[PDB]
Amino acid sequence: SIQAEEWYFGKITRRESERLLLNAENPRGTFLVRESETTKGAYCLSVSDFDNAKGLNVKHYKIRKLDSGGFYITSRTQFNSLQQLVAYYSKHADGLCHRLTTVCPT
Ligand SMILES: *C(=O)c1cc(C[C@H](NC(C)=O)C(=O)N[C@H]2CCCCN(Cc3ccc(-c4ccccc4)cc3)C2=O)ccc1OP(=O)(O)O
Repeated sequence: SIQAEEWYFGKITRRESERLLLNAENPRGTFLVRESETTKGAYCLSVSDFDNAKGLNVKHYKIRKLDSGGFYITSRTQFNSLQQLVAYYSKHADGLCHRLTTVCPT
């Protein structure tokens, strides 16, 4: 159950995800998964990042879920569950601004 996941914030807004992620104490990769405001059946993986050009900032990636069961950000790299996807991206940055590190604090 995704709702059982501590990183699953469910129905929170994009502005709220940014308010929570834009905390100076959050290292790069602080993240949360929420429902997308625009795409029904898709979620957003909101991630914090930091660099000297943009300072602390947030990126939002769309996570799709197929009826065929896979979950993915890029269709070329799919997972049997949202949990597996989070685990994979916690170990590989790939196209993300940073690999997922810890759950965002409220
Ligand atoms: C959630 O569904 C959500 C997310 C988005 C996508 C956002 N849009 C906005 C308005 O911020 C977006 O454009 N994000 C960027 C993130 C940075 C990288 C550029 N990009 C395309 C891209 C390229 C490569 C990969 C990738 C990742 C891992 C491995 C391989 C490749 C991912 C993404 C983006 O997509 C829009 C809306 C939205 O719902 P809301 O509730 O409105 O926020």
